[PDB]
Amino acid sequence: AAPGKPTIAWGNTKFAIVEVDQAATAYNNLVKVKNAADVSVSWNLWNGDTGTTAKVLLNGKEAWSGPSTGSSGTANFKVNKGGRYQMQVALCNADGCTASDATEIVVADTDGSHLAPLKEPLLEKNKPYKQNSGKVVGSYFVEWGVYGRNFTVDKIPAQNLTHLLYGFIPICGGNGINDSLKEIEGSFQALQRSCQGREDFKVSIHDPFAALQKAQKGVTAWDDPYKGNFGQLMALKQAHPDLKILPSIGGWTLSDPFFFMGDKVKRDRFVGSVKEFLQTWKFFDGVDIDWEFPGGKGANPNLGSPQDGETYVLLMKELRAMLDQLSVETGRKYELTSAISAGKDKIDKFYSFVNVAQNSMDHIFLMSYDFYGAFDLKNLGHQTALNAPAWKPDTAYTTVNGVNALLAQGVKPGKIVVGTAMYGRGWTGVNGYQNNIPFTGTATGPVKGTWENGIVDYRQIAGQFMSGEWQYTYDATAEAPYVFKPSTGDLITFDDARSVQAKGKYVLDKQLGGLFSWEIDADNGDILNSMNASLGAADYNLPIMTAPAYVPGTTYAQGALVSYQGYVWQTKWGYITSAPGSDSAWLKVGRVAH
Repeated sequence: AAPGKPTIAWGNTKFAIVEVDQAATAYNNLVKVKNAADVSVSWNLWNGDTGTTAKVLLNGKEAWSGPSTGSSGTANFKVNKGGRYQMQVALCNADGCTASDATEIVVADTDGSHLAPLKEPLLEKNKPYKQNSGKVVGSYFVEWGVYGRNFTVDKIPAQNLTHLLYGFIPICGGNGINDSLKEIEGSFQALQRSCQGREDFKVSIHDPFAALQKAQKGVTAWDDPYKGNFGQLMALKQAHPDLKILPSIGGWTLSDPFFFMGDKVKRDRFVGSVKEFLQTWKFFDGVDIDWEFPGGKGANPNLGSPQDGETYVLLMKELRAMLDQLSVETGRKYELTSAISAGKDKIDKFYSFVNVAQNSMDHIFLMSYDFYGAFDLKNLGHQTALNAPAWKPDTAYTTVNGVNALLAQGVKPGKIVVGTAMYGRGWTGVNGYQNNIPFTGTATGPVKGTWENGIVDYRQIAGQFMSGEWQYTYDATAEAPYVFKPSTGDLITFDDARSVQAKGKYVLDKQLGGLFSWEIDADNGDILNSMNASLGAADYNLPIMTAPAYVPGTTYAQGALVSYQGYVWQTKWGYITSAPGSDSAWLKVGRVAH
């Protein structure tokens, strides 16, 4: 008859097509891409005929066959597609095959095919919306927000986004190549660590720990290959497969290397390293280029050339060609996007190049914000307004001026995605102002910020600065709110649900492409809610315990027990710096004796 039923032996059941080293600090030592995972299974049949053939099956489909040589066996075989499989062993002879009970294996891959959907409840004021607008609704998630800002991927209101942008993927290079990074403590050094033994002008990951290694919800375990932001983004992709997740190369302090890419040798190296990046990290859907800025006047006062416009056009063409080739190899569609200045000097000269490059690009992210801020204590104004204010109708830097200038140069309007701000910029000691318009005065310094000087999370504006000592006024001509504390001259300019709605309605009239925002962590929900609504979407007992007092600033290992606000808490995973209750990493386990 058919052989007896074999029993799979206890063994490892977690495997990876792309491996990640968890202690690695350099990108070259961090990830190894394989064609398949090497899977192994052992089994026994302690009594009976062991048959002449052994088979391994994954979800019933045969993965391996070999001779059955006794009451014990091992098989090694390759799995080239990620997922969770039900593995069985079958012993066979001429009378048939007898299969084992299923043992489940996990084969990891950077598309997330091994992960359950990260489908998280909406937090704070976020409301559910149905993506029928047809427009872009995008936001930026910062790699480093998982620390002080305490904002991880599981907190993203992903269902209300069409695009999620990941800031920022860096370009390798030391002195002369990333000098701007030196203005941030430890940031330049962190990039050198990451690029050890890696060619300059290749992309890397700025913070491998935050991106891949730090335990986060749903990706907590030492032998979970992808943790941190990449792992969660992969799970998120499982939950929202139409969400476009783009890596964003550049930004304010990581833009310097673009200025060297007039050299095609360097540019080809960069473009290739990007193709490799998207091949290593399959959950990404394309690339966003945030060169601040072609021609100069970014962070670095020594960088900028008129050659840069041409260089920008070439970079976008070559990237498009790369993604086209990559689409051939993988069958997938890829998006190429860029964020461009909404208004500086000679932006009209740059916009002509945008007109040439627009057919390489799916969307243009118009950075219609940072028009004013603590970087100018003498000329105050609305940092992200739609129009000019009554008191200065000739204000150069407004959303509408940026959009008109682009259109004037022949940029198709459907490409144009208008920027909204989830932060305010602000000043202190505003004085010498007429008509109770604080913007007509001058300032003595930056407003005290949430994390850095002169910049305030919208959540803190709404939470703390809209009342009491503060006056909340909406400029219906500019379409721009501000709050003002006359006792101290504190003045903050920002976006709110009303001004966001003005932008969204404007987008609908002018047939522009949608809205995007910076940065998702700083919203309380009102901004993203208004972004969706205005673009057309519509609505949808514990045991007494004892434990040391939680100490802010302490980094806790898994299983720590702290007392905090009358309860005893427990970290569900490691590397926790947040206060208990502020995220899903703490578990309420006890009461403190009152």
